[PDB]
Amino acid sequence: ASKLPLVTPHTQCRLKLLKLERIKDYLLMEEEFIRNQEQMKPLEEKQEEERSKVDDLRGTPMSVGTLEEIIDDNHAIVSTSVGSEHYVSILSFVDKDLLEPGCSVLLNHKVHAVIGVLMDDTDPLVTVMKVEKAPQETYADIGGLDNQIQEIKESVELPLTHPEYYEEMGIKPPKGVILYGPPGTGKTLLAKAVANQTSATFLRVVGSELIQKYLGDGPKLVRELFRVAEEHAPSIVFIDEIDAIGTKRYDSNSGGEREIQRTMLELLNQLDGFDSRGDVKVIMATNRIETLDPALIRPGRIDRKIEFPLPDEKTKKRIFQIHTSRMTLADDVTLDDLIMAKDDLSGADIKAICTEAGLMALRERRMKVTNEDFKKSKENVLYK
Amino acid sequence: TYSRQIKQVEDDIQQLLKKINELTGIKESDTGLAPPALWDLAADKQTLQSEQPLQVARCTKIINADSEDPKYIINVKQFAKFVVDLSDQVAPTDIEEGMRVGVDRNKYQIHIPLPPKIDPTVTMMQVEEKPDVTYSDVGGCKEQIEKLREVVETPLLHPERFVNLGIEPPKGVLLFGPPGTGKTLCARAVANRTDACFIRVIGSELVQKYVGEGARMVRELFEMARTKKACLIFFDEIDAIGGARFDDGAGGDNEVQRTMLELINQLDGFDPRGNIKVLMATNRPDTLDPALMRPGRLDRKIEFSLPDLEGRTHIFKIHARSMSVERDIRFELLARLCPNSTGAEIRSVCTEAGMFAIRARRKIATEKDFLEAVNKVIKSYAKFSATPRYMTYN
Amino acid sequence: KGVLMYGPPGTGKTLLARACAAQTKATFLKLAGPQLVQMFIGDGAKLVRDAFALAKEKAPSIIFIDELDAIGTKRFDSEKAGDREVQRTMLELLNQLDGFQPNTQVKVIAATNRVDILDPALLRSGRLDRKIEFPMPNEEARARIMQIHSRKMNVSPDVNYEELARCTDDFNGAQCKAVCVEAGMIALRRGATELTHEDYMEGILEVQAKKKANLQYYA
Ligand SMILES: Nc1ncnc2c1ncn2[C@@H]1O[C@H](COP(=O)(O)OP(=O)(O)OP(=O)(O)O)[C@@H](O)[C@H]1O
Ligand SMILES: Nc1ncnc2c1ncn2[C@@H]1O[C@H](COP(=O)(O)OP(=O)(O)OP(=O)(O)O)[C@@H](O)[C@H]1O
Ligand SMILES: Nc1ncnc2c1ncn2[C@@H]1O[C@H](COP(=O)(O)OP(=O)(O)O)[C@@H](O)[C@H]1O
Ligand SMILES: [Mg+2]
Ligand SMILES: [Mg+2]
Ligand SMILES: [Mg+2]
Repeated sequence: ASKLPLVTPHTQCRLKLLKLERIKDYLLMEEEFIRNQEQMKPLEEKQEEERSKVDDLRGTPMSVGTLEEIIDDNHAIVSTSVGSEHYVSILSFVDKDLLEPGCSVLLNHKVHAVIGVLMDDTDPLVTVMKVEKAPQETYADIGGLDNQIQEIKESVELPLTHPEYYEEMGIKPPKGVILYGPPGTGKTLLAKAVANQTSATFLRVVGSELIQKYLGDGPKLVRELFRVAEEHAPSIVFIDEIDAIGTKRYDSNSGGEREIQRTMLELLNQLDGFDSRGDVKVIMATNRIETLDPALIRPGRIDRKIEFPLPDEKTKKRIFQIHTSRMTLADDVTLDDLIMAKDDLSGADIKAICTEAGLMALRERRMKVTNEDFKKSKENVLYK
Repeated sequence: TYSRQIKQVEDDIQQLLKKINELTGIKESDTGLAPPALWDLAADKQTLQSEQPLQVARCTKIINADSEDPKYIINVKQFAKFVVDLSDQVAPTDIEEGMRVGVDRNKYQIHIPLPPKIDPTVTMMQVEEKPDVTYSDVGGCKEQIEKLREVVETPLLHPERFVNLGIEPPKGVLLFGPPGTGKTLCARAVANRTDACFIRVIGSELVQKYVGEGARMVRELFEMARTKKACLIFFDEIDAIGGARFDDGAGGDNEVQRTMLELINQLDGFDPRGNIKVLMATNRPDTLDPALMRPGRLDRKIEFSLPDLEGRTHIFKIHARSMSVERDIRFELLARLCPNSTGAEIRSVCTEAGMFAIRARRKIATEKDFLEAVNKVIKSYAKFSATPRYMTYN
Repeated sequence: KGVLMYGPPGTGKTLLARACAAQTKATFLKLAGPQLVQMFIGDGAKLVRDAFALAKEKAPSIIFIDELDAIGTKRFDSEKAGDREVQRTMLELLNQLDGFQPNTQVKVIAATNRVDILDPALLRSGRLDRKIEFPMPNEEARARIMQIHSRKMNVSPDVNYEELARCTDDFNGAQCKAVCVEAGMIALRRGATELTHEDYMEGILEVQAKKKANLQYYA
């Protein structure tokens, strides 16, 4: 286990032949030395004799306690499950490295002495915020942007996959990325494509669910979000609809607007605190960009600012090609009449027409979609 | 030529490593056990020496003593209160009142005094570790550094120039300006160079859920700080911890003001903090309370303005000293193009223009690569700009 | 029975209370404002009656309360919300001071800096009797105050405290003390050992905290 990290010839050289035949000697000499221990000092099996000596030391009732401090000369103050805490001693088979204050431990039943530590069963909010599998199709599903698709790879993907281009330039990659535009133009859609591609752990939270009902519970949730993001890996934090922290007021929140503010001051810390940050990228998305605090959008916390426009009439035709790809489209229809139906129909409007027109076919058990399906589709989707 | 011959002779000796290390004992991937060849000290001896003679010694808390006799009154978590006695192994000196002690389960007598409770959310905000920001990175604001550095470290590094002259030097200092000016950055340079305990506090960590809970964390901060000889408290974004007392009608924002009053009491009056030096840093100081802006608490009032011209030229030389550039570019032309720009924007200009070199092919930036980054960062992101409603601090 | 001092925050209110703790040899007992605020109910109420029972025991004793507006905030009627628990500690402090079963053994010294916040039930006449105010120093006290804190410093006889009190208007006892410490540090910059008049005038510009913006185009 981690015996030798050197592989660098990568050929049929004598050096790769010599190095591993050196390691062949260090292994067998280690083997033949430790072989002579049980030959001259048998004295136990060592497979279970020292084990059953431990297993007869620690009792069959094994109470679970909780650390709260450590004094280094193998005794520490531990909390029982009731609340009455003790000052027991700590053993030597206890591998004194995984002991943090608050970690679950194993005590004795008689003298409550610290026998072992316990693996934590975590967590019912880490698994809430951690995206398990890749969501959907690739960047080829998007179509039409082609300018900001380059921009997001520039800040997130290319820093991860090619960490050579920045070093030869002697530079650090840009920190923050915000995505803004009219509603339904594909802000959330592009973040799915990043979650498709990347190898980093991907964390997602809506901006609406940052606000809480108890005092101080809001800023506590932000402090433990970036705790989780740092303690895994290179990671991506995606915050969606962050204008919703300020626009809507809810009566569940006990503090008024001056509790929203204290939540935003904690988030304003976590992006550009004085603590050593690490490898955590932040992606943010909104549609009301003029509402939120400009202290949060300054360079240093967010570097790249990406605007999404409404789809153009030659890029609209690309979108109809995408969402009507795998459907049995009857040749009655002409897509160009559907393009300029609304002068400013979003990309979300196109998928809303294409799905609803398919639902009109299943009312009549058909398999192909005719023209009058789309004729009564836009009456149903758009005009109400 | 010997393609398999190096390979299978590699593979079996990589296996023969594992095939005998399983015969030594590192295996049985545990649920909380040790390396098996490491616990042999307590294998036979201290298994029956740290366990069978040694006892549990349940820990308690002392109410008071009384005259003429030991007769100590003790207290535990939920159970009753007893009248106890010492052991022989400890003197009656360090069994002072209000002190946690360990106590046996049968006779209920005192074994050893204990360190007090630290309330572990205050334990995490000790920094323990230093950042890498040097004062060489805080260029452009030299006079602001010097007026700061004579308050924080020169009474600590030389406590004789002030004593023999006969002056008690100032104790507190706040740092205020527009955002992205270098306030939090300059505080990192202080923690780099110093030697005392550097206890940082972010003001959005004192808002608690119960009533009066936040005011106790202010005490436990200054309790452990008075134990230390010299200590340096850092307060960041204190417009959360208290603006002003303005109570009208329904009492709103009443709870945060009690935390702000407890902080004022720990800074002045009645056998003071002694050798504790505080350091606040706000973003808009017009909201702050007049009793907190009083000297004796916040003596120095360092301003972080925007750099003039030579402040800006020095910042370009910091954030672009370590990047592959054309030799013949001039920075003085660039600083004339950014009239009211923070130090945070000048870094983002330099990091953006390197990306233009990575856009096409090349390996070093040019002068026009900077100019393509200036109009994008300064004049195209100018809709946001973050500054002009913060110069007036509203 | 019961005195109250109030006024602007730099005028010296703790300073009398630390004076009287050094003069009378009685049981001096001090309190913070937000010390009487607890998470559990009734603990702040129990903590008040323990103090006036402990000062009941030491029959010569005076009790001091600093920053009384932490607990003494004016009551209010509100549905749906509002704190109540802090009112309980006040409503006993009303009663445990004055009302049923009075006594003349303890004296109360209370110090705030804002008065309109306070509930008028504790400014009645009998709970807090003598309401004295501490104004800002007029002119002659500013000459006297910075004379006091200039005692331990090597001051040359080139000083006109009547001038120095007159170029410092609108200061308080903290800011007049803050001039003496800053002038005692500017002389350490230039290596001087004695203090001159211009060291104080440069100390005033640091305590006022002016903003430096290129302004020499007047006159
Ligand atoms: N340019 C586009 N290309 C392909 N599909 C699109 C495009 N724009 C929108 N869509 C479709 O619209 C749907 C919604 O897009 P998305 O929610 O990402 O827009 P949005 O701007 O994030 O919405 P909101 O503003 O409500 O957050 C997506 O499922 C996507 O299939
Ligand atoms: N004078 C300067 N020289 C070099 N870099 C600077 C300077 N001023 C600011 N910076 C840059 O600004 C960033 C840190 O800004 P800082 O956090 O101090 O802003 P701030 O003044 O604290 O405002 P906020 O509280 O909003 O963050 C760093 O990336 C640093 O490179
Ligand atoms: N003669 C004086 N008059 C007023 N203030 C003084 C005088 N001498 C010293 N001081 C300063 O007044 C301060 C007392 O603080 P104080 O005004 O009581 O605070 P607060 O009133 O907010 O509790 C002391 O720090 C002291 O330096
Ligand atoms: Mg969306
Ligand atoms: Mg900052
Ligand atoms: Mg006071």
